[PDB]
Amino acid sequence: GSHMQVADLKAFSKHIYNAYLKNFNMTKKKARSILTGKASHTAPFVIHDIETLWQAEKGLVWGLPPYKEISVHVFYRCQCTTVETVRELTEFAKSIPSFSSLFLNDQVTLLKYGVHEAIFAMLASIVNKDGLLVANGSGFVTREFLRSLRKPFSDIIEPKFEFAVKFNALELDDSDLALFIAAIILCGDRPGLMNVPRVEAIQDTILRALEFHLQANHPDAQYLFPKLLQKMADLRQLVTEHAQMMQRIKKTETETSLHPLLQEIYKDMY
Ligand SMILES: Cc1cc(SCc2sc(-c3ccc(C(F)(F)F)c(F)c3)nc2C)ccc1OCC(=O)O
Repeated sequence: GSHMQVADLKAFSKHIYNAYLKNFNMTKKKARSILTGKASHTAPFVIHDIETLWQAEKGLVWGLPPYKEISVHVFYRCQCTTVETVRELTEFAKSIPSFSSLFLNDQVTLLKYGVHEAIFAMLASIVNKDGLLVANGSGFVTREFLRSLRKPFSDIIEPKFEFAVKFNALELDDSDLALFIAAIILCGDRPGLMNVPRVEAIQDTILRALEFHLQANHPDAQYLFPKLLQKMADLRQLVTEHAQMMQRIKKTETETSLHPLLQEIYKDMY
Protein backbone atom coordinates (compact mmCIF):
# COMPACT_ATOMS: atom_id res chain seq x y z
CA GLY A 1 0.00 0.00 0.00
CA SER A 2 0.84 3.70 0.07
CA HIS A 3 0.04 4.48 3.72
CA MET A 4 3.31 4.95 5.58
CA GLN A 5 3.80 3.30 8.96
CA VAL A 6 5.34 4.93 12.03
CA ALA A 7 8.82 3.70 11.05
CA ASP A 8 8.56 5.31 7.61
CA LEU A 9 7.31 8.56 9.14
CA LYS A 10 10.14 8.65 11.66
CA ALA A 11 12.73 8.17 8.92
CA PHE A 12 10.98 10.83 6.84
CA SER A 13 11.29 13.28 9.75
CA LYS A 14 15.02 12.61 10.14
CA HIS A 15 15.58 13.40 6.46
CA ILE A 16 13.70 16.69 6.78
CA TYR A 17 15.71 17.58 9.89
CA ASN A 18 18.96 16.92 8.01
CA ALA A 19 17.81 19.11 5.09
CA TYR A 20 17.08 21.79 7.67
CA LEU A 21 20.47 21.64 9.39
CA LYS A 22 22.13 21.53 5.98
CA ASN A 23 20.45 24.69 4.68
CA PHE A 24 19.87 27.13 7.56
CA ASN A 25 22.79 29.02 9.09
CA MET A 26 20.82 30.48 11.97
CA THR A 27 19.10 27.64 13.79
CA LYS A 28 16.96 28.18 16.87
CA LYS A 29 19.63 26.46 18.94
CA LYS A 30 22.24 28.97 17.79
CA ALA A 31 19.87 31.92 18.16
CA ARG A 32 18.91 30.85 21.69
CA SER A 33 22.54 30.37 22.75
CA ILE A 34 23.14 34.00 21.77
CA LEU A 35 19.90 35.32 23.29
CA THR A 36 20.43 33.55 26.62
CA GLY A 37 24.10 34.47 26.92
CA LYS A 38 25.35 30.91 26.56
CA ALA A 39 27.47 31.83 23.54
CA SER A 40 31.19 32.14 24.32
CA HIS A 41 31.40 35.47 22.49
CA THR A 42 30.33 38.72 24.17
CA ALA A 43 26.72 39.93 24.00
CA PRO A 44 25.56 41.21 20.59
CA PHE A 45 25.86 44.91 19.76
CA VAL A 46 22.58 46.60 20.66
CA ILE A 47 20.81 48.85 18.18
CA HIS A 48 18.28 50.87 20.17
CA ASP A 49 18.44 54.36 18.64
CA ILE A 50 19.90 56.51 15.86
CA GLU A 51 23.40 56.78 17.33
CA THR A 52 23.77 53.00 17.63
CA LEU A 53 22.21 52.23 14.25
CA TRP A 54 24.72 54.59 12.64
CA GLN A 55 27.55 52.98 14.61
CA ALA A 56 26.38 49.50 13.60
CA GLU A 57 26.40 50.57 9.96
CA LYS A 58 30.02 51.61 10.50
CA GLY A 59 31.27 48.78 12.70
CA LEU A 60 28.93 45.81 12.36
CA VAL A 61 29.69 43.05 9.85
CA TRP A 62 26.80 42.72 7.39
CA GLY A 63 24.72 46.89 -1.53
CA LEU A 64 21.66 48.80 -0.33
CA PRO A 65 20.02 51.60 -2.33
CA PRO A 66 21.35 55.10 -1.49
CA TYR A 67 20.48 56.37 1.98
CA LYS A 68 17.34 58.50 2.20
CA GLU A 69 16.20 58.31 5.82
CA ILE A 70 16.28 56.06 8.90
CA SER A 71 12.93 54.32 8.41
CA VAL A 72 13.55 53.59 4.72
CA HIS A 73 17.07 52.34 5.42
CA VAL A 74 15.69 49.87 7.96
CA PHE A 75 13.03 48.89 5.41
CA TYR A 76 15.83 47.98 2.98
CA ARG A 77 17.66 45.89 5.56
CA CYS A 78 14.41 44.00 6.12
CA GLN A 79 14.27 43.22 2.41
CA CYS A 80 17.89 42.07 2.27
CA THR A 81 17.33 39.74 5.22
CA THR A 82 14.20 38.42 3.52
CA VAL A 83 16.01 37.70 0.25
CA GLU A 84 18.67 35.68 2.10
CA THR A 85 16.09 33.58 3.93
CA VAL A 86 14.23 33.02 0.66
CA ARG A 87 17.39 31.55 -0.84
CA GLU A 88 17.83 29.27 2.17
CA LEU A 89 14.17 28.18 2.06
CA THR A 90 14.52 27.35 -1.63
CA GLU A 91 17.54 25.14 -0.93
CA PHE A 92 15.78 23.60 2.06
CA ALA A 93 12.74 22.78 -0.11
CA LYS A 94 14.89 21.18 -2.80
CA SER A 95 16.24 18.90 -0.05
CA ILE A 96 12.83 17.72 1.18
CA PRO A 97 11.98 14.29 -0.13
CA SER A 98 9.39 14.46 -2.88
CA PHE A 99 9.63 18.19 -3.51
CA SER A 100 12.09 18.01 -6.42
CA SER A 101 9.81 15.49 -8.12
CA LEU A 102 6.89 17.91 -8.37
CA PHE A 103 6.26 19.80 -11.61
CA LEU A 104 8.79 22.61 -11.92
CA ASN A 105 5.91 25.08 -12.04
CA ASP A 106 4.45 23.69 -8.82
CA GLN A 107 7.82 23.98 -7.09
CA VAL A 108 7.91 27.65 -8.11
CA THR A 109 4.30 28.22 -7.06
CA LEU A 110 4.84 26.60 -3.66
CA LEU A 111 7.87 28.76 -2.88
CA LYS A 112 6.19 31.95 -4.13
CA TYR A 113 3.11 31.64 -1.91
CA GLY A 114 4.93 29.81 0.87
CA VAL A 115 8.15 31.65 1.72
CA HIS A 116 6.64 34.53 3.74
CA GLU A 117 4.64 32.26 6.03
CA ALA A 118 7.85 30.29 6.53
CA ILE A 119 9.87 33.45 7.14
CA PHE A 120 7.51 34.67 9.85
CA ALA A 121 7.54 31.25 11.54
CA MET A 122 11.35 31.02 11.56
CA LEU A 123 11.59 34.67 12.60
CA ALA A 124 10.32 33.61 16.03
CA SER A 125 13.60 31.74 16.56
CA ILE A 126 15.66 34.95 16.53
CA VAL A 127 13.14 37.03 18.49
CA ASN A 128 12.29 37.74 22.12
CA LYS A 129 9.84 40.23 23.66
CA ASP A 130 12.47 42.99 23.56
CA GLY A 131 13.87 42.69 20.03
CA LEU A 132 15.48 40.45 17.41
CA LEU A 133 18.92 39.36 16.20
CA VAL A 134 20.53 40.89 13.10
CA ALA A 135 23.84 40.64 11.24
CA ASN A 136 23.88 36.86 11.58
CA GLY A 137 23.50 37.14 15.35
CA SER A 138 26.18 39.76 16.01
CA GLY A 139 23.60 42.52 16.43
CA PHE A 140 20.36 42.98 18.34
CA VAL A 141 17.76 45.58 17.35
CA THR A 142 15.21 46.56 19.99
CA ARG A 143 11.46 46.29 19.52
CA GLU A 144 11.18 49.83 20.88
CA PHE A 145 13.50 51.18 18.21
CA LEU A 146 11.36 49.58 15.48
CA ARG A 147 8.30 51.22 17.08
CA SER A 148 10.01 54.60 16.77
CA LEU A 149 10.24 54.47 12.97
CA ARG A 150 7.78 56.73 11.18
CA LYS A 151 4.58 55.36 9.71
CA PRO A 152 3.97 53.22 7.80
CA PHE A 153 7.25 51.45 8.57
CA SER A 154 6.71 51.06 12.31
CA ASP A 155 3.40 49.30 11.60
CA ILE A 156 5.11 46.47 9.69
CA ILE A 157 7.22 44.76 12.36
CA GLU A 158 5.16 45.00 15.55
CA PRO A 159 2.64 42.33 14.37
CA LYS A 160 5.50 39.83 13.98
CA PHE A 161 6.64 40.32 17.57
CA GLU A 162 3.12 39.66 18.83
CA PHE A 163 3.02 36.42 16.85
CA ALA A 164 6.56 35.36 17.75
CA VAL A 165 6.17 35.76 21.52
CA LYS A 166 3.12 33.49 21.60
CA PHE A 167 4.73 31.08 19.12
CA ASN A 168 7.89 30.85 21.26
CA ALA A 169 5.74 29.89 24.25
CA LEU A 170 5.20 26.55 22.51
CA GLU A 171 8.91 25.82 23.05
CA LEU A 172 9.64 24.05 19.76
CA ASP A 173 13.20 23.03 18.94
CA ASP A 174 14.89 22.73 15.54
CA SER A 175 13.70 19.14 14.98
CA ASP A 176 10.09 20.31 15.40
CA LEU A 177 10.53 23.44 13.30
CA ALA A 178 12.01 21.46 10.41
CA LEU A 179 8.71 19.61 9.99
CA PHE A 180 6.60 22.71 10.63
CA ILE A 181 8.33 24.74 7.91
CA ALA A 182 8.18 21.82 5.49
CA ALA A 183 4.43 21.61 6.13
CA ILE A 184 4.05 25.32 5.43
CA ILE A 185 5.95 24.99 2.15
CA LEU A 186 4.31 21.79 0.90
CA CYS A 187 0.85 23.32 1.12
CA GLY A 188 -1.91 22.06 -1.16
CA ASP A 189 -3.97 25.23 -0.74
CA ARG A 190 -1.78 27.50 -2.91
CA PRO A 191 -3.28 29.02 -6.11
CA GLY A 192 -2.14 27.86 -9.55
CA LEU A 193 -1.00 24.39 -8.51
CA MET A 194 -1.10 21.84 -11.33
CA ASN A 195 -1.08 18.67 -9.22
CA VAL A 196 -3.01 19.43 -6.03
CA PRO A 197 -3.56 15.82 -4.90
CA ARG A 198 0.18 15.14 -5.00
CA VAL A 199 0.93 18.18 -2.83
CA GLU A 200 -1.96 17.40 -0.49
CA ALA A 201 -0.57 13.90 -0.07
CA ILE A 202 2.92 15.17 0.77
CA GLN A 203 1.63 17.77 3.23
CA ASP A 204 -0.48 15.18 5.03
CA THR A 205 2.52 12.87 5.34
CA ILE A 206 4.60 15.68 6.80
CA LEU A 207 1.81 16.53 9.27
CA ARG A 208 1.44 12.92 10.41
CA ALA A 209 5.20 12.72 10.90
CA LEU A 210 4.99 15.94 12.93
CA GLU A 211 2.31 14.57 15.26
CA PHE A 212 4.33 11.44 16.01
CA HIS A 213 7.48 13.52 16.37
CA LEU A 214 5.88 15.88 18.91
CA GLN A 215 4.63 12.87 20.86
CA ALA A 216 8.15 11.55 21.41
CA ASN A 217 9.94 14.88 21.70
CA HIS A 218 7.32 16.60 23.87
CA PRO A 219 5.73 13.64 25.72
CA ASP A 220 4.06 15.80 28.37
CA ALA A 221 2.75 18.64 26.20
CA GLN A 222 -1.02 19.01 25.80
CA TYR A 223 -2.75 19.75 22.50
CA LEU A 224 0.57 20.83 20.97
CA PHE A 225 -0.31 19.42 17.54
CA PRO A 226 -3.73 21.14 17.29
CA LYS A 227 -2.11 24.33 18.60
CA LEU A 228 0.39 24.21 15.75
CA LEU A 229 -2.32 23.69 13.12
CA GLN A 230 -3.91 26.89 14.44
CA LYS A 231 -0.54 28.64 14.25
CA MET A 232 -0.45 27.70 10.55
CA ALA A 233 -3.83 29.35 10.05
CA ASP A 234 -2.66 32.40 12.01
CA LEU A 235 0.37 32.70 9.71
CA ARG A 236 -1.86 32.88 6.64
CA GLN A 237 -3.68 35.90 8.08
CA LEU A 238 -0.39 37.47 9.17
CA VAL A 239 0.87 37.31 5.58
CA THR A 240 -2.35 38.71 4.08
CA GLU A 241 -2.05 41.66 6.48
CA HIS A 242 1.65 42.05 5.73
CA ALA A 243 1.05 42.04 1.96
CA GLN A 244 -1.58 44.75 2.44
CA MET A 245 0.91 46.96 4.29
CA MET A 246 3.55 46.36 1.61
CA GLN A 247 1.09 47.39 -1.10
CA ARG A 248 0.36 50.62 0.77
CA ILE A 249 4.09 51.43 0.89
CA LYS A 250 4.36 50.64 -2.82
CA LYS A 251 1.61 53.15 -3.63
CA THR A 252 2.43 55.88 -1.09
CA GLU A 253 6.21 55.67 -0.63
CA THR A 254 7.05 56.08 -4.30
CA GLU A 255 10.64 57.00 -3.42
CA THR A 256 11.11 53.62 -1.72
CA SER A 257 12.37 50.77 -3.89
CA LEU A 258 11.61 47.05 -3.61
CA HIS A 259 13.99 44.19 -4.40
CA PRO A 260 13.05 42.62 -7.79
CA LEU A 261 12.96 39.13 -6.24
CA LEU A 262 10.38 40.36 -3.73
CA GLN A 263 8.56 42.27 -6.49
CA GLU A 264 7.74 39.01 -8.28
CA ILE A 265 6.62 37.23 -5.12
CA TYR A 266 4.15 40.07 -4.53
CA LYS A 267 3.55 40.56 -8.26
CA ASP A 268 0.28 38.68 -8.70
CA MET A 269 -1.57 39.51 -5.49
CA TYR A 270 -2.64 43.04 -6.38
C1 LIG B 1 9.69 45.21 5.60
C2 LIG B 1 9.63 43.76 5.99
C3 LIG B 1 9.49 43.42 7.30
C4 LIG B 1 9.42 42.11 7.70
S1 LIG B 1 9.22 41.78 9.38
C5 LIG B 1 10.61 40.68 9.78
C6 LIG B 1 11.99 41.34 9.83
S2 LIG B 1 12.46 42.61 10.66
C7 LIG B 1 14.06 42.61 10.11
C8 LIG B 1 15.02 43.56 10.44
C9 LIG B 1 14.67 44.71 11.12
C10 LIG B 1 15.55 45.72 11.42
C11 LIG B 1 16.82 45.59 11.00
C12 LIG B 1 17.91 46.61 11.30
F1 LIG B 1 17.49 47.63 11.83
F2 LIG B 1 18.52 46.96 10.32
F3 LIG B 1 18.72 46.15 12.10
C13 LIG B 1 17.16 44.47 10.34
F4 LIG B 1 18.40 44.41 10.01
C14 LIG B 1 16.31 43.46 10.02
N1 LIG B 1 14.18 41.59 9.32
C15 LIG B 1 13.06 40.91 9.16
C16 LIG B 1 12.87 39.68 8.33
C17 LIG B 1 9.50 41.15 6.74
C18 LIG B 1 9.64 41.49 5.42
C19 LIG B 1 9.70 42.80 5.04
O1 LIG B 1 9.81 43.18 3.80
C20 LIG B 1 10.15 42.26 2.86
C21 LIG B 1 9.10 41.32 2.36
O2 LIG B 1 7.97 41.40 2.73
O3 LIG B 1 9.48 40.48 1.60
